Amino acid sequence: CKGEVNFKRSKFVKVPSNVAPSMLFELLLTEWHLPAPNLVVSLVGEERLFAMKSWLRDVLRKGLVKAAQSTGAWILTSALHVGLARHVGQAVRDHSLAVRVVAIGMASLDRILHRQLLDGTPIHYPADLCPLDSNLSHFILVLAELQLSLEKHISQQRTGSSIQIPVLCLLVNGDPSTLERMSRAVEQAAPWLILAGSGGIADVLAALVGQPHLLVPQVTEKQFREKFPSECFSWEAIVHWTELLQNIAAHPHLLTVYDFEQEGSEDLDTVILKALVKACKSHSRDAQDYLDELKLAVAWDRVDIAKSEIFNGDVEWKSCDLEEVMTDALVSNKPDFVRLFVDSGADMAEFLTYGRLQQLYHSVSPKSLLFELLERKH
Amino acid sequence: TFQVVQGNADMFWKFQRYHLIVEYHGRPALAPPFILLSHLSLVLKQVFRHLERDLPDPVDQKIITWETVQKENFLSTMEKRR
Ligand SMILES: [Ca+2]
Repeated sequence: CKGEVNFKRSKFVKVPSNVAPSMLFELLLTEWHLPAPNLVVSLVGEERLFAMKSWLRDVLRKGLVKAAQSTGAWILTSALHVGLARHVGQAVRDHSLAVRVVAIGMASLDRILHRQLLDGTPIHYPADLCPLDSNLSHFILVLAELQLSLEKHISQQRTGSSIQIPVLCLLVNGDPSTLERMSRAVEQAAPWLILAGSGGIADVLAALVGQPHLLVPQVTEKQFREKFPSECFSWEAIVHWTELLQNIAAHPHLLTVYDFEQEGSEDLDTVILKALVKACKSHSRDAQDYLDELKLAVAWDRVDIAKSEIFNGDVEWKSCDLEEVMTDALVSNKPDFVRLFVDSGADMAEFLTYGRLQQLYHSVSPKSLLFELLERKH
Repeated sequence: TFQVVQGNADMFWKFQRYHLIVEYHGRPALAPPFILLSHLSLVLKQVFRHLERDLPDPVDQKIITWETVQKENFLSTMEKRR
């Protein structure tokens, strides 16, 4: 049941739970004609109680999205709620006003206001239970099972020349319930990035990933008493969450906690790429599996990390498979990478044939002068 | 004086050029002896009845925002150099 709301027409699809994710992703791609994503990051925090500090806003939005505007990605931001969601949404629109970054809003149809009017073709939605935003341009209206299964589907489908799609999760000061949402997520093999100064459950998590005895019989009670003390908790409820934490902390490779206020020198893209490579290390050591992440590095122009982490000597590279990324580095004229690829084992002797050279010459930017010269001569 | 002119009077030359440009822009096509027709025609039209032109709200607003972004980039660059 696809429809559009002409507010600025925004599309929406009503989907019940346990629906085949493949059908959803394919309907998205075809009927909305959205570009293939080179990255997807899923938000996990929305608490309107605590405002966003400076050190958070500046980097998290400006420094991250200004860089991501070069390669584009998807943002699985929760809609129909009040929080940083509308901030990020309008931020993307203001950045585009000046490869694209888009936000997809998914939310349960019950918590929305004026849902009968939408269920019964732009359904007028002027709103003074919580009302819905009119900034986000797309809606997947129903839910945690859907988000988990859709992440499992995206992290698996191969859109490549056969390359994967990287997935990442960004936890920003969430409520205790999200614990469950994260628990099974560790089984789903998707790297988590936890902001240590966020100020929700991210705080207690950042604290309790490293301990002498990671088992938290009552120190978890101590932390939950320390942070957000307005909410009292039953010991019988705790005795379960502590086991949840004891299970989650049993996979250190996936999750990574990071602090931004102490030394913000490392921008967001650096830690994102670092966590992605750290997670992809544990899975396998094949040549092809590293390609997607590697491509992302080329888009960020981060030679030092690609040299330290990828080309450390673990993955044995051959001259056969570096051709695609080599052409991608040539066309984008990043020369610090071409030298690295040549030294890593690639050869210009067998790679460059007259067909490849014609393909390179076809790729001249249409605005440039050589383009017009060759076109006029032809 | 030359050296003074190498800087300041060279700037004046440009200043003089700008003044001349505006002066000739305001002149009509007819020559000194032919002005007797253009001035008369202009006076007749006035008795009977460029730089100044500006855009609309939408169009202009984009320009203003773009300039703002440029200024921000400039300041951030100055800070980085600092
Ligand atoms: Ca990969």
